[PDB]
Amino acid sequence: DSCIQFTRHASDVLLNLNRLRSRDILTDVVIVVSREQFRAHKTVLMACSGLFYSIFTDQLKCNLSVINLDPEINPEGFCILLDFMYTSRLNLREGNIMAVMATAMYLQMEHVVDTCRKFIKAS
Amino acid sequence: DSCIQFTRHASDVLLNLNRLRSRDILTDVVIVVSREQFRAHKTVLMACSGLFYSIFTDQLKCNLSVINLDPEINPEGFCILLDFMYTSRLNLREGNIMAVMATAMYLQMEHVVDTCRKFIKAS
Amino acid sequence: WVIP
Amino acid sequence: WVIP
Ligand SMILES: CN(C)c1ncc(Cl)c(Nc2ccc3c(c2)CC(=O)N3)n1
Ligand SMILES: CN(C)c1ncc(Cl)c(Nc2ccc3c(c2)CC(=O)N3)n1
Ligand SMILES: [Cl-]
Ligand SMILES: [Cl-]
Repeated sequence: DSCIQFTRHASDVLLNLNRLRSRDILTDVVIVVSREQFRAHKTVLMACSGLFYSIFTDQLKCNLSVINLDPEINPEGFCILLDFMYTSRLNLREGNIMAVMATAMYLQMEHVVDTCRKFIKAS
Repeated sequence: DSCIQFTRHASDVLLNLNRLRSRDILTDVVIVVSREQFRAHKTVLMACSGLFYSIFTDQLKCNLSVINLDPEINPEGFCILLDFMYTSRLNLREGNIMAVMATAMYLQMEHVVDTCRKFIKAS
Repeated sequence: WVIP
Repeated sequence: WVIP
């Protein structure tokens, strides 16, 4: 086409979606990880995760307001990944990298799994 | 912080949100413009437009499944702007620039209004 | 704004 | 991936 493009548009959209999440505006699901609860937007979860994409395209699960993750999933690993989904920023540290990689493999977040594998190989 | 960042993350999120829109997955509102109907995600509309942001943060309007725009709004101008919201790409042409600018002013999309003003000043 |  |  003959379109023009606004370079910062996608980043600005994601920043506003994170602002809505922080104020709990139009969040439509709670993700339960052990005792911890995380409110989010189903569309953002689907856009970032192969697992959530499969869950919310399912004719029955698409209507659930609560999703319980596998008990092996670490709440901190999930929190770091949920923050990444809404910001593009990953808080990857020596103390959390194993929990982050395991959670990203479960959530099917291919790019996160790739950077975790590379950071582990380097050490 | 000590975060790492995935450059293409915001663009990839927006691409997936557009894929959901095209398949009509988890759309929660219909925007009525004259006779024309446009299905969308409230969160994406809010993230892109000062007008939708005001509408869906309103305790009563946040629950509406149908929003009717002012009858002066041109459906083609709206369609071009809705496509921009989900792609960062604006189909700005000599034949639509006046309708696009008027719709962007009404929707409160400051960056679109700015490029329309500059393109008009050049001609 | 750019030419994509 | 980059250092932001
Ligand atoms: C694959 N596809 C057509 C599609 N459409 C819409 C959405 Cl929201 C979506 N999201 C999704 C699927 C798989 C994966 C991801 C997002 C991230 C990932 O690493 N794998 N994937
Ligand atoms: C201003 N603010 C705190 C905020 N938080 C969340 C959202 Cl979704 C939002 N969106 C919004 C508001 C005003 C404008 C836009 C988006 C685009 C624009 O040109 N003006 N604005
Ligand atoms: Cl990823
Ligand atoms: Cl804009």
